[PDB]
Amino acid sequence: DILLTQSPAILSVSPGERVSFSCRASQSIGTDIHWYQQRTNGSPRLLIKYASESISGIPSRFSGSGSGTDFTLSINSVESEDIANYYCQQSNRWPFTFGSGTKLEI
Amino acid sequence: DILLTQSPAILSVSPGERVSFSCRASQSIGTDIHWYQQRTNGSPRLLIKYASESISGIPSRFSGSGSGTDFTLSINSVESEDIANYYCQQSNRWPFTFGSGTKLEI
Amino acid sequence: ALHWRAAGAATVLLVIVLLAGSYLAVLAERGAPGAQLITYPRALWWSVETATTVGYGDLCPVTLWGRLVAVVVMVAGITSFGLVTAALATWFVGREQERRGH
Amino acid sequence: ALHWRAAGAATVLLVIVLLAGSYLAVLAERGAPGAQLITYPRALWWSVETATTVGYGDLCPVTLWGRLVAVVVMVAGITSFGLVTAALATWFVGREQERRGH
Amino acid sequence: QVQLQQPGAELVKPGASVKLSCKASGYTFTSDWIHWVKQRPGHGLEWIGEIIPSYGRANYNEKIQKKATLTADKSSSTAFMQLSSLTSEDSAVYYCARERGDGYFAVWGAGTTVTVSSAKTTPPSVYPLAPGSAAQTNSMVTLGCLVKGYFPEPVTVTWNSGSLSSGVHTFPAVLQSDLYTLSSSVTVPSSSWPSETVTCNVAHPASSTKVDKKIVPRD
Ligand SMILES: *SCC1=CC(C)(C)N(O)C1(C)C
Ligand SMILES: *SCC1=CC(C)(C)N(O)C1(C)C
Ligand SMILES: [K+]
Ligand SMILES: [K+]
Ligand SMILES: [K+]
Ligand SMILES: [K+]
Ligand SMILES: [K+]
Repeated sequence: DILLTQSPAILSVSPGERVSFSCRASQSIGTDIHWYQQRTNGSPRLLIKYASESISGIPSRFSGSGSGTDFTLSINSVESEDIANYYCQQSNRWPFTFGSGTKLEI
Repeated sequence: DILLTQSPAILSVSPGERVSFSCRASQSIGTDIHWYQQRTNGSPRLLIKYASESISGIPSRFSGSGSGTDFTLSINSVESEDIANYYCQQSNRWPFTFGSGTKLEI
Repeated sequence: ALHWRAAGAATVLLVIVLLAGSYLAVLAERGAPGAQLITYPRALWWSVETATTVGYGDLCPVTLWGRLVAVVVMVAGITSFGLVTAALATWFVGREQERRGH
Repeated sequence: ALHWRAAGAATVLLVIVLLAGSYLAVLAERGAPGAQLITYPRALWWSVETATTVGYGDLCPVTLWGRLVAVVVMVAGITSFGLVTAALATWFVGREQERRGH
Repeated sequence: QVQLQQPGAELVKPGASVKLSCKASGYTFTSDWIHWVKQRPGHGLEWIGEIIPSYGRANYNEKIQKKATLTADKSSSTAFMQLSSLTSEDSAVYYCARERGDGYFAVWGAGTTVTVSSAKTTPPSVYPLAPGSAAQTNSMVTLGCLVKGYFPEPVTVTWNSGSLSSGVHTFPAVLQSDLYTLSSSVTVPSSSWPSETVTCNVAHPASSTKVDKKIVPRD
């Protein structure tokens, strides 16, 4: 069963700077990776699907890229509203699995 | 020829606790892994077949999971009758091969 | 003309089988560790892959029921396309007779 | 009618070939290091895979006799399905004549 | 409109079993799957299983002990998760999500906080927090309200029924003898208080008790 590694587990960046979240799969899964955002007390919210596809209602600020085993979630110009936990999820093989998560820090 | 790695070779757990046995294959073999139990002086006895399928006449306590190269045999709530040697066996490619084994210890 | 109705009937039926095959494949494969035939869009591409007998190997069932579904797809596809070939023969044979008088 | 008996005869024969092919494949492949066609359930799925000519690539023989068995399966499958196509032509051609009087 | 609706909390005694629900609205296709995800405090997301309503089949996570049983009611568009013989390990927030058969969780529910304790449900007592008569002020004023003596979690503290979002802090509860305690704080311009009212609304699902309490200056 596919293991999604998210490291570093915490990321500290300064206001307006560009940040990148890493997600590596234990085997090649194409572009079947999805990203979720979860603020303190809230439920997860889809950010990017299929590694790089935009979702409506999400700041154009958020983007994603990658394929195979290495995936990236980038936030161009961070800002306080982005402080949260970020998870990747794969749907290449059953069962779907989640990454351990990466905390963003300003 | 497929090599099945079983580590740790010995596992010490306390009464009623959950234990997990690891079996890794040197290449992807789907779910073609089978588990055998062997008590002191007895002959091996099939526990789980195809990585996660139940066998009749075996405590519902025993379960298994995994696919590809990483496999697990779990015993929910161990108990003295489970003290033995555990082996994994693959049938993905010829010849069938066995793991070196893991001893359970209460 | 029968051979033409049959051809058409065979095409609507194949599309049904494909759609139902995409649905049934996912239902059968989900639950099986390591399975890849688990989202509808690709499953549908897989059924087309199978029915036309092209079989790339990027996707294929691994459960008993998945495979069983795969066999109905292959067979519907082979049969369907084989029926078009047969209807084209009846058209040619019919026209070749006209060109000879009969 | 011959074309219908033949079709049917061809279907019972193909099922025989598949079953015998699953058996013979395992007998041929076991003993060959790295071989994958070594348990009956999947071998049977492989024969269906081959006869319908879909050939996914998840399984295939690697021994001389395995391959030889694979060729009889392919050929029985191609021939069998080709015979159904041919019987559907005789049905269409026959019906298209009736519709023209003859 | 809220696509997935889930109860706020469930209290369960070790050994007993609870049945969580997830009511769906919005577009519903035969290709829909309802998922259940478990999250323990401070930890990550753990997939539990899926159910295909239009057919009724369910698959479960093979690595974790199977304490769930999924079912669905086609007519009322409701998915159910049956958890049995729960222990302290099973206390966590359970989310349900909807996937359109294309692999990603389009929408998630607010989640149901489950608590496996032998204790008893207890609604919270809400007390005001107005500055002291000797506390000077700038352009801003800080008020808040105390929620204590409740169990199990959680509690949702709002200010003026949501109309007042900015300036709010709701500190994480603290446990002390089968009873939690926490405080929320709000900050408005001093000139606006108390001319303009400011009230804290406290909801505590486990007891189905929501209460208000206006914040006025001391006599
Ligand atoms: S046929 C598609 C396929 C089967 C399996 C052997 C499980 N694979 O690894 C791929 C995805 C190639
Ligand atoms: S055709 C099936 C097959 C042959 C071989 C080259 C030995 N393989 O690695 C796979 C299993 C793909
Ligand atoms: K072909
Ligand atoms: K082919
Ligand atoms: K092929
Ligand atoms: K191929
Ligand atoms: K052909």
